[PDB]
Amino acid sequence: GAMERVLKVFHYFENSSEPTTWASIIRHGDATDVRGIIQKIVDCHKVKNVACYGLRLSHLQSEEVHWLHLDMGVSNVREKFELAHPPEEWKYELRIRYLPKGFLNQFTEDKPTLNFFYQQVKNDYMLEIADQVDQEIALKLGCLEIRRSYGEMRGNALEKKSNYEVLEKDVGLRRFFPKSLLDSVKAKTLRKLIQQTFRQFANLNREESILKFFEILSPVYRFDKECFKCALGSSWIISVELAIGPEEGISYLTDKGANPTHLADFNQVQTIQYSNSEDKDRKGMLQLKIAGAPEPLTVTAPSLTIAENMADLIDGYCRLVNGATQSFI
Amino acid sequence: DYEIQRERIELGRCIGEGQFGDVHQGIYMSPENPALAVAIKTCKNCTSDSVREKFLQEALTMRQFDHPHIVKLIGVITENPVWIIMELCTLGELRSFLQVRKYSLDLASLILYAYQLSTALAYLESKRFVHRDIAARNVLVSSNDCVKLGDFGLLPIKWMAPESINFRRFTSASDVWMFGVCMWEILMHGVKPFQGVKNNDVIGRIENGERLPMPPNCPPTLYSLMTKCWAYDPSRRPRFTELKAQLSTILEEEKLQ
Ligand SMILES: CN[C@@H]1C[C@H]2O[C@@](C)([C@@H]1OC)n1c3ccccc3c3c4c(c5c6c(n2c5c31)CCCC6)C(=O)NC4
Repeated sequence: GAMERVLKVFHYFENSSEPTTWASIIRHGDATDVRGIIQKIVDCHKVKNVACYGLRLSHLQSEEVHWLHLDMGVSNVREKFELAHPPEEWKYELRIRYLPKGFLNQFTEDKPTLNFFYQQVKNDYMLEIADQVDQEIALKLGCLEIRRSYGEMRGNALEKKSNYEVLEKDVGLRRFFPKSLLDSVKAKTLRKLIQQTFRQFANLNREESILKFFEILSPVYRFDKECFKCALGSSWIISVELAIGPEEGISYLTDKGANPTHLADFNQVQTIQYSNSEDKDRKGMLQLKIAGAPEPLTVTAPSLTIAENMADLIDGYCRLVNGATQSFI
Repeated sequence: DYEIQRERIELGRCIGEGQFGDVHQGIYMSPENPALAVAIKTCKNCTSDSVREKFLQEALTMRQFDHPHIVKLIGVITENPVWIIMELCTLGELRSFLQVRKYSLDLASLILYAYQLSTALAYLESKRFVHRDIAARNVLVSSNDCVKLGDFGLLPIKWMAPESINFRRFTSASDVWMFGVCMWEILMHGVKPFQGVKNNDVIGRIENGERLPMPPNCPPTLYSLMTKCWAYDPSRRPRFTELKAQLSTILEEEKLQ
């Protein structure tokens, strides 16, 4: 390596400041690769479920996402993407990606991870679906974040004017609610609405807020799996939507929402390979060898990147469901 | 430049515990004139860029302040182990000062400290700086007739404004809240607010309109002044600048026999 420079690693560990600037500054003195990065950050917050974390590197003016292999070096990852577009244009982001066979009730015994998964999922929701979600769902969730964030106030503190005033004037309600929720109705009505729908969640501790936050979020937001338009077969090729998740392993969708067809679980995987598909075109092959089955499970993805992502994903789950630190690619 | 050569500092006895590292008393051979008596703040986790970055900040903010009742920053030794050299308040912590001298200190002196404290705090608001922990235990005594505010680094539930407990907001107005408790501690001769009261109850009591009693022998105008600092609604509390002038006539009143 040449420079040598900073690398700001944006994370979802709560730091009582501003969730946009939650990041670890990881200087030259650590580590040498990616499995390095993660281990430094997770250990600061004494994480149990280390298997579940991954590093995402995305350009902040495009939607394409790059999951970084565990062993791929620090400098040579930087020196394949970063060095083409002025370095201050990439977002390094630590994320939970590989979920256990019952994540909520497991993250429970691991405070640091539960808050992390909460924050991450909360941020997706606030960034993607909060504005065209059913508005009282938006109400229930924001109140729940208030209830969580300020664990020390009695459940009827917002009843007092000066307390609501603190949330409205100083911290800003946009921190809990989507722009549309606040602009839709009069401010005095907004005040009454918040206090009232708060009444049902007034009594809950931090965990219970989080759990009910998920409970209320799950029937309207996908966060328990990832889905991929792709193809299957090594000669005859069929378009399918792939669901990859803890509760149905690797499955396909048709479409939707018929009981998804389970293909393979994560313990049944042996190897993972990916190519530039040649043939030709910049598409990506993916090939899974599965215990018992003779011919491998081929997957044709629209781009190389998508396969490199699908790989990381099954790669991540194979590691977790086994007990391995060595990848399966 | 506030940089000091370690040769010119003799480290002495230890005098406090912060949460970066111990506070020491020492000697500083300036060529200014003779051997100055300093307090030396030290750091335990010097072997890390992050801790140092912040530890040094304390010194770097303190630079911006120059005031008769805020401990001066004399300088910094920026090499491991990092030290912040500042002036020694020889007569020590206010609580211990008052306790020892319960029956030898007049009301006027007590009101004097409160006032000096408020010049400090008014000074700081004029600089937009929020203390976050005004309390007797953070006040050092330089002389009989002179106290100074110390710190300045980033839970004291019994001292905190409701909004600091509820929503973790710290402002000038929360400062004024803590200053009130502080005057109370002074006027009670370093006796802690809510002794025998669990933190979690204290929060409820205050929530219910309850306040600290009027300390015996405290003069009513002043206790009236403290109660204003404990308005629940932050906007109803006086600014430090008005406390200052209030405390001034209150003192001149007591002094004027
Ligand atoms: C009971 N409170 C402690 C008393 C002690 O040590 C602390 C940790 C605390 O004083 C604010 N301390 C500081 C903490 C952070 C920045 C500056 C100081 C500080 C300072 C002093 C000091 C003293 C004592 N303590 C001092 C100081 C006790 C004995 C007399 C002097 C001091 O004299 N100048 C800065």
